[PDB]
Amino acid sequence: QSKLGAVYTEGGFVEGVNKKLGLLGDSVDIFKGIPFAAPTKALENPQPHPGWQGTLKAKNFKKRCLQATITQDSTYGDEDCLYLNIWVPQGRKQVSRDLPVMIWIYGGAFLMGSGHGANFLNNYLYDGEEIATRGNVIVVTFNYRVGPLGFLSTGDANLPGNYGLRDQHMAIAWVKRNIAAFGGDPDNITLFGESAGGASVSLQTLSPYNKGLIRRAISQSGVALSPWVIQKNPLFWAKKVAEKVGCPVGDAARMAQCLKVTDPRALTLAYKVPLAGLEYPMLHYVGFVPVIDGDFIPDDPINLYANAADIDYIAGTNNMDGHIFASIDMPAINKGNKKVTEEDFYKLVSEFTITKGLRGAKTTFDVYTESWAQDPSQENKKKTVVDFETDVLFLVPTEIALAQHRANAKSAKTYAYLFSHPADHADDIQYVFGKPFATPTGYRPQDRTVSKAMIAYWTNFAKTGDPNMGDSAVPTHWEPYTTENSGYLEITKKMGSSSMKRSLRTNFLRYWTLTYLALPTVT
Ligand code: NA
Ligand SMILES: [Zn+2]
Ligand SMILES: [Zn+2]
Ligand SMILES: [Zn+2]
Ligand SMILES: [Zn+2]
Ligand SMILES: [Zn+2]
Ligand SMILES: [Zn+2]
Ligand SMILES: [Zn+2]
Ligand SMILES: [Zn+2]
Ligand SMILES: [Zn+2]
Ligand SMILES: [Zn+2]
Repeated sequence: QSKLGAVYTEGGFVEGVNKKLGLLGDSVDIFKGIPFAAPTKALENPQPHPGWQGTLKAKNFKKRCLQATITQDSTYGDEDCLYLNIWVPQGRKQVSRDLPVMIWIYGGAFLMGSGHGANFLNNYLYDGEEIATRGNVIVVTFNYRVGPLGFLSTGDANLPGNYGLRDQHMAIAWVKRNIAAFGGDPDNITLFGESAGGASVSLQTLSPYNKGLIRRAISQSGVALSPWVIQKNPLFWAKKVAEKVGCPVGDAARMAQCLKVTDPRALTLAYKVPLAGLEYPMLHYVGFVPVIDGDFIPDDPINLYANAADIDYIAGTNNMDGHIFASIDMPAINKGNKKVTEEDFYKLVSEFTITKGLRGAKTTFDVYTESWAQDPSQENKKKTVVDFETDVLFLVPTEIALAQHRANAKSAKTYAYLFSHPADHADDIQYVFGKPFATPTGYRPQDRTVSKAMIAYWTNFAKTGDPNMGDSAVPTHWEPYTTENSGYLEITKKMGSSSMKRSLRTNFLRYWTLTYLALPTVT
């Protein structure tokens, strides 16, 4: 009476696990490995999964979709990978009903990842138990196709691309049809995701495929407008893979058919992204990502925001989201005894600004190095490189998306955040998922303070669209974003009234959105 038992879904009965929590009757029902789509076929759209007889034991995580290992010398996963997982919190009196539902989309540059995430201190990163039980929401995680198998495209009808985005959509659609049986409110689905998953969340809100499916969304460190999201020249990347696996490149239709019948592991390992000794910035080697296909993504994402007019929206970034990419593009910021120079930074800036030529490289270099005269230290110079990467890859796109969402809003509310701390300890996913509570030996009291606050805001927002209103108290009133106030919440280990701030790096935003765009394009 106080737990689910066998659950009736469209595909048949599903049985998970009940885990007692605390001493007084609370618990959580855990389902792992529920199929939401058929075994995949290489470079084909996802299809319904056939029903089953009897009761499916949803007891263990299922295989991720085929992807390269981090060494890039081998693969793991499987073509049969479109599975999802569900945590349902339970009180001590009766079974939960009408709960908000949060669907997580993982990141990993569209190239890697799974619904459970990295395992550390005997705990998977995306284990939904802490969010579910602390915020009284249902949490869903799931796998989607990544790499060439997720995103290879010719930019035309021969190989339209976006397979991995369709997989995400199929999991959302399944949740809408089925989650009420688990005690969820299907009218109240919130998507949330980080990095590539934040851009995915964004793209899902913009696609007409999701009309009437999504109530709210949270983009963490990535939006559809980030420069690494849309591949402008997919046929170049598809030809590269075709040459490497022995397919002819002259006819796009014959090339597409040959790629579809190539060993999926050879497609996956065809291109290795190099991380050392690179001619262009790390961005340039981001290949197998979403495309504008005229279908799932009907137009450039910037023109699609009418589709999210009634989707409440949080978007924010991490203080040093650009750090990883800065480290690759300028290794000197790692070694304490190696100098970043004006010449190194000019070069990096010029690569990012080539469509605006010499004039665009200089205006950008000059604005970012203005502070170097009075503060020429390496601490300031290296922080400038990180800020530059954070700005162009994450912060500026996120601010443009916030503005477009606010400008197209009907009933939708808009919220902005900046996360600042002190995987790296600086990353916000582990606090969103409550790892400082799930594995407390790895974390300090301040970490559990940060995590407690983020879960309160995230799950209040899921319940009501208002991060200040719900089952949890919050430390700072989070003011909805408008163009007038341009307010963002600064999330740190000590929050109070002054944590609600405004005009985040506004001179740099204005530089990129007005000054830099007002420059002539060069060829
Ligand atoms: Na757990
Ligand atoms: Zn199956
Ligand atoms: Zn696994
Ligand atoms: Zn297989
Ligand atoms: Zn009801
Ligand atoms: Zn659909
Ligand atoms: Zn490039
Ligand atoms: Zn160049
Ligand atoms: Zn992150
Ligand atoms: Zn900490
Ligand atoms: Zn207010």
